[PDB]
Amino acid sequence: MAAAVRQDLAQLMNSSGSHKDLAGKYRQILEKAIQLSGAEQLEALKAFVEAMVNENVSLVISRQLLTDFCTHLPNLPDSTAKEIYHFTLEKIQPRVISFEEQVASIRQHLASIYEKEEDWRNAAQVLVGIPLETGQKQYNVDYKLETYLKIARLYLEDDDPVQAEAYINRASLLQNESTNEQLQIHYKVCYARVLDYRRKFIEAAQRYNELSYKTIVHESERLEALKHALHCTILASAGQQRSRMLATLFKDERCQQLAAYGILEKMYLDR
Amino acid sequence: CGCQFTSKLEGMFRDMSISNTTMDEFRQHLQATGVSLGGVDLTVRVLTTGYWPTQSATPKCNIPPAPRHAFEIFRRF
Amino acid sequence: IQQETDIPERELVRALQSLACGKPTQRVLTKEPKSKEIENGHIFTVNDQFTSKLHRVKIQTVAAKQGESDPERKETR
Amino acid sequence: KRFEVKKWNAVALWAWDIVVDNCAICRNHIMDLCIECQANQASATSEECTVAWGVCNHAFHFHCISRWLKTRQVCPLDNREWEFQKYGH
Ligand SMILES: [Zn+2]
Ligand SMILES: [Zn+2]
Ligand SMILES: [Zn+2]
Repeated sequence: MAAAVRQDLAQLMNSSGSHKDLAGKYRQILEKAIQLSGAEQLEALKAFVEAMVNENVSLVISRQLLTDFCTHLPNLPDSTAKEIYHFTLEKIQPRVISFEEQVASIRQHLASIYEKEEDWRNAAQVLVGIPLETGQKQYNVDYKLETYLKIARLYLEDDDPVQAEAYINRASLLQNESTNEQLQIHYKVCYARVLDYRRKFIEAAQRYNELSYKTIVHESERLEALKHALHCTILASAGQQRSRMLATLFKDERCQQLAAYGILEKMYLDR
Repeated sequence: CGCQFTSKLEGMFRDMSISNTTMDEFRQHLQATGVSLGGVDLTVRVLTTGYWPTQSATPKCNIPPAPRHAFEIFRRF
Repeated sequence: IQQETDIPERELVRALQSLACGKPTQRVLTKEPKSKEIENGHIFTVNDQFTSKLHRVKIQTVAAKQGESDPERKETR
Repeated sequence: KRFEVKKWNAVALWAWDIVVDNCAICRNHIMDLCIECQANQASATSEECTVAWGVCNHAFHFHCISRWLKTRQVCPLDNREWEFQKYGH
């Protein structure tokens, strides 16, 4: 019955009336399409997306119905609703400058959904597509930080962090603007992870050690971060800076709890 | 003057030079056609922000569809 | 024009009033509520205006007097 | 239609890219210290070594260009005279 839904949308497009009445009628049509299933639901929603992006349709009807469309979609399972995500993302290009909140929401939903199917490759590329630089929709510094942090974390799990270097940067570039301490802590953990990955084992150990003496970080995470500091310190380049870090790590009693406690104990005590 | 605001006037002139070079360069590419979406009469100018002072807030209003395709060609090109 | 356009601030009115408010007998955008101040629920129409038989007729409401007023004069000082 | 657009004379503005992932004077990173400073501590006093921005929108460490500006003065990535437009990022 997707053809009937498309016919109703085409007739409603040429109808004249108040904005509230048209929005309610479009919402009812959207609900009827959602009640469908299989290919019929897919085609009905495809026509709904095509109608919203259409020039004649009001932007208010366009932005909100697409938003209300995006609210019902996470209910539909990990299936045919993702080919329309690529379809809907592709369709938004004439009004991509008019509104980009829905584009960001779809990309955020798609990135997490790709994250579900052990796919940090495509999740990264989709989330890069977000134009955080634009600024007319001033994404709150936390949101830009959260997005850039997610791209770096996705790239870290995929290990192609030539771009994640440039992405931990743009996270850092707007980092000294944000407020959320937990987001800042989540940033420093990811930033220390980036340092650990590339070559900066000595710098990651410094960052991990700085994050080790915190309070809001979970005690298990604090032990894990310190364990990351200990491993990075052992793996770093043997020098004056690394010797000082070994001396610093020979102070924590939760270093002693770790299995590598013996390793640096022989190490710093010159064996 | 020497190495002063005359240099600001230098950049002002460079922008006019780039505007006309891109003008004829875009003329050649609209002649090629083939994949031209908004193939109507366009006279697009290119300037640099380093020397032109703040004109306004540079708003982000909407654009009519036929100019949108014309703008999409130039930005892509 | 303010809800389905994503229009900027008061600068919209100056652009909008250029066709209706303070217009000679060459109006290209007329309205029923004839008044100086701008309302909200006022309808726009169009007039033929045969007096403006000019083929490439232009509405040069902008650049009425290039005079460098004080507010920009003080800030640039 | 009643009104159709025939001509358009829009003006397009553009700005340079920076590729903020590594500066060219020392090749360490845009942040995370320079070759003349190495570690974070050892008489840094909140790390008095930040990123400097020129009028040409290039970015390097403050100390790296300082050693560059004493010998030459020509911003090795362009031929602008490298004015000083920002301090830090
Ligand atoms: Zn550098
Ligand atoms: Zn330094
Ligand atoms: Zn430069």
